[PDB]
Amino acid sequence: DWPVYHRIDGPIVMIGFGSIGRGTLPLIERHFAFDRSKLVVIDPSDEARKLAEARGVRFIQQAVTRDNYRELLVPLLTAGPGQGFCVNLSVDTSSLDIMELARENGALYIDTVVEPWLGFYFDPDLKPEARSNYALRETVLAARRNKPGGTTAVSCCGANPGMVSWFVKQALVNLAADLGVTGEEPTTREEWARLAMDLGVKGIHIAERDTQRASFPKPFDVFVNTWSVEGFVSEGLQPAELGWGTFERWMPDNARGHDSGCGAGIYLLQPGANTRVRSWTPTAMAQYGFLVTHNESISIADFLTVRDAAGQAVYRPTCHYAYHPCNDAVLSLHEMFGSGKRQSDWRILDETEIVDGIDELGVLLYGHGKNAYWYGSQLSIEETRRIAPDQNATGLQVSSAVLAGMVWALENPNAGIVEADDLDFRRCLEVQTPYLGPVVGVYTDWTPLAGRPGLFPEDIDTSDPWQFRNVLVRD
Amino acid sequence: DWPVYHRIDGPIVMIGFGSIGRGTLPLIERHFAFDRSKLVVIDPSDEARKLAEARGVRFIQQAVTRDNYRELLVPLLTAGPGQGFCVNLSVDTSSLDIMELARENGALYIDTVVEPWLGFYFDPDLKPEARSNYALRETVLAARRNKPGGTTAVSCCGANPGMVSWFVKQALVNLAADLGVTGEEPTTREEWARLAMDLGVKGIHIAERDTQRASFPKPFDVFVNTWSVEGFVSEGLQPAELGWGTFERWMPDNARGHDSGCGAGIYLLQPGANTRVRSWTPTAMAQYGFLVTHNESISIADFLTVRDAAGQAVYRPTCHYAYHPCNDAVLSLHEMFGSGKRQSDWRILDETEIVDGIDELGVLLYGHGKNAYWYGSQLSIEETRRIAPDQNATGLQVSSAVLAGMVWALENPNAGIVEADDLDFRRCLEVQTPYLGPVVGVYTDWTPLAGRPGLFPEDIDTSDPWQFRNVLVRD
Ligand SMILES: NC(=O)c1ccc[n+]([C@@H]2O[C@H](COP(=O)([O-])OP(=O)(O)OC[C@H]3O[C@@H](n4cnc5c(N)ncnc54)[C@H](O)[C@@H]3O)[C@@H](O)[C@H]2O)c1
Ligand SMILES: NC(=O)c1ccc[n+]([C@@H]2O[C@H](COP(=O)([O-])OP(=O)(O)OC[C@H]3O[C@@H](n4cnc5c(N)ncnc54)[C@H](O)[C@@H]3O)[C@@H](O)[C@H]2O)c1
Repeated sequence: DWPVYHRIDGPIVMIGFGSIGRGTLPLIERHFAFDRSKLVVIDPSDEARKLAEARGVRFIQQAVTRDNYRELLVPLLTAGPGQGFCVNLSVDTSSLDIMELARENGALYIDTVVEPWLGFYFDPDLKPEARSNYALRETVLAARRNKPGGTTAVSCCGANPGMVSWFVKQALVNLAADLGVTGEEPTTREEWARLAMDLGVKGIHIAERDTQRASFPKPFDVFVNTWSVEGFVSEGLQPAELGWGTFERWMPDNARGHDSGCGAGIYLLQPGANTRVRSWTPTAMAQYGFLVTHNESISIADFLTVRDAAGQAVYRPTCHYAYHPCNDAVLSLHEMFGSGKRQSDWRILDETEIVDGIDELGVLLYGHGKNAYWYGSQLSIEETRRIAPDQNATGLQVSSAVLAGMVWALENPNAGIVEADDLDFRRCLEVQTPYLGPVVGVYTDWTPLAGRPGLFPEDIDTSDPWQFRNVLVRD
Repeated sequence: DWPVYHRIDGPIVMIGFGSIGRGTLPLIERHFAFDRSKLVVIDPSDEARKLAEARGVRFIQQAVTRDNYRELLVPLLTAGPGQGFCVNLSVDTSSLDIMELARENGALYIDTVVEPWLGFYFDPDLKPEARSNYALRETVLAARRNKPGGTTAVSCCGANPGMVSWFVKQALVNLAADLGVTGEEPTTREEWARLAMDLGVKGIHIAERDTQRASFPKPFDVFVNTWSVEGFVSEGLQPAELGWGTFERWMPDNARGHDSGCGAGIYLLQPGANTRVRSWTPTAMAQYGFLVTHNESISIADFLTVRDAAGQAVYRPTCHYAYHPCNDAVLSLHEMFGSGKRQSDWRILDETEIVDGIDELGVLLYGHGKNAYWYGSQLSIEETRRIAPDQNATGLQVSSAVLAGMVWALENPNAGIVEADDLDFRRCLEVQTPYLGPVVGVYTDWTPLAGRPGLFPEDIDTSDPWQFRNVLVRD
């Protein structure tokens, strides 16, 4: 039957019961030993309350805010004598403040994004740099430096960011094998970075194609997606952002860097969900993706950075998202950006409203001796329905990663603040793999210069096909 | 008891029996009186043959080519007893050559596009300038200068190009009436140009939104559209092209002009169907359109040019297409450009496969004292089904414009080569209006700087919202 990995001894407080909370609850119930009365869900929504009541789970209908979070969460995180687990799956809440609260009260923590308090983004005097995921991430790195060790808190452990960090490692191992590079698999960050450098990985796309299709035609003035509409829109309006590789020789005139921090990233002064890049996945083959900002674009490039004695980077891969969302979401973006406003209404596709499709989510490592290698999941909606309730394929990749992260945290409860790149990738993938459908690695001869130049002249660098100059779509 | 407009005392030869041919034939049968055996349809397609045969239509299965066109068409067009009519609704045939042949033999002619012989649109030595609609239109204008007068031949009389030229004239009249710039209705080209100048019309979008939705999901690797896929892809891969107004103070670095010809146009060194512009229609409100090249963009701007004594343009409007095609075609374009190749298959939406929706097609005159005014048709699929068989709402707007052009040519059969702009707009709209559903004029306060600048800096011109600099999408 289903494996039970650990006993949870304290309260489980799930913040948020949207598409991911709903998918994660049944996995938590399935894979951990605890009395159900120990778990409670907090979410302000009436729809969420109704679903919770049908599922027989404790529910508190409240919005967690900067003004109430200490008063509200401390009693819940500290109920009884066991160590609790805060599972944060919300929007509009500060990941940093909640995480720090959990740690100071001895509870484990996990989330899937570095989220700021409601109001952060539409503040009048917020500079574009301050709206970046690089800056949000630096607040978490800062917290780690300020309080080393202590109770484990896992930042950004969803599908992406999260799982894709584990795929990068598995892909590096596979590439090393296929290129005839033999030796000890790496066990430290410095060794992972050197492996990437040695293999000649110039960069990495988080290369995703969602083919889930709805049982109804897209309504006008409704934003449709397979996961958070609020979350997608929020990240889509942040600056286009990327981990910036040492091999790059060109950047747009509207690119900018950062004065402080780890140094791994740049951003563009334009929204990521309206920025296209040339990418590839096995089912899609050549496609456009959107350059949406994501924590892993920075965290993976930072993680795989090799520095010299002086502390300067000698190697770092480029890393960014190349997202082709579901058809209705592509239409929803076209509608949003063309109108200049958010749609009147929105909805997230339920599994019962999906006629077919997969969430093809993987990592595309390029520039090495086999040109490009894609490693990841081809999870279908049909498989998802069989193996995990109350979610679509997009949801299951995320919720199963949260599960893997929780397993790791309970097995390593005094690791301090950690990112998915800090977790044991094999253990995490061992826990996750049952929920990923086919996981495959395939090589391709495709490059961003495929079929170029064509009818019209373009600004391309023919000496090096993988340069960002060739990837970025100039509109 | 639909009205009959004219007797036709000679052969009617329809070249092409695709989406438009299938919608046009029943209107011809409805509105003209002729020996029914005098009509014949020529198309190489097996699908076209089976359709025609199941309806008792006289059919020749052949491709009209550079090699066979004289031998094939002369006998059909001159079969008598009186003057024939060549109705060209094909792809991959030369409009110019067929039109000149019909004229040499005294047959009336009509088409909906200036099309070249097969093979034109890919050459080792075809410069982008020579692929432009401006250049193709210059061959028609040259033909007219070469042989003035004679038998009427109507160039580019579909919905757009075609009907929209009549809409521009009606809109100019309406604007004037609303603003009391009233007087004699213009009767000459120069008077129309001066009315546009006196109203302060800085430019015109052919502003279209197709909301027809398919009853089936978007198939992978199939291009879907509501009219010719071959035709749409062809124009979509031509350079983005526009009539270029005297008020414009900026153009892209990749813009180019022409050494000769009417002087009314420029082109961009990029594909039109991958070029976005900010536009507006009544149902969509603010939307993106694609800057797809079209004959009317040049013909309307040329028609409304005012010249001083020396002969240089002192006034001309900007004019271009701002096309939001149906949801499935938007996705088809994203797929084609992202993949860098044409899909393996294609499908035109039949009326029976459309859930609901309209083809909202009009002209948006901007820059004048009332900011912006949209005039056009909001024909629904439901109304289309009640009034005309075998077509969707896109098709009916085109087929009814061909009907109107045919009526005009029969009424004025010695007018020489003529464009839509040369026809009597009131008579054509009288004929066409029963097939257009609601035809409305709407003012708006929208401009291309609505909501700008916003979260990010952009190169905009705040002194004049309507500058192309502000319309063109440059992320
Ligand atoms: N790493 C990844 O792979 C990944 C993937 C998907 C989603 N996400 C992120 O995970 C989070 C959840 O995604 P989702 O699809 O479930 O979103 P969702 O929009 O479906 O649900 C969000 C929930 O948060 C609740 N909420 C809003 N404000 C709150 C508050 N102040 N306190 C408590 N709850 C509040 C809402 O009522 C809602 O039920 C989002 O932040 C999203 O960006 C990450
Ligand atoms: N002005 C406008 O508003 C407008 C609107 C729609 C279409 N169009 C144009 O009208 C034309 C027809 O459109 P459609 O939607 O019917 O296209 P379609 O692609 O449905 O049909 C084209 C037909 O032409 C036939 N054909 C191909 N090669 C031929 C040849 N060598 N000789 C004879 N026939 C040949 C094909 O077999 C096909 O049946 C196209 O050129 C299109 O671009 C103009």
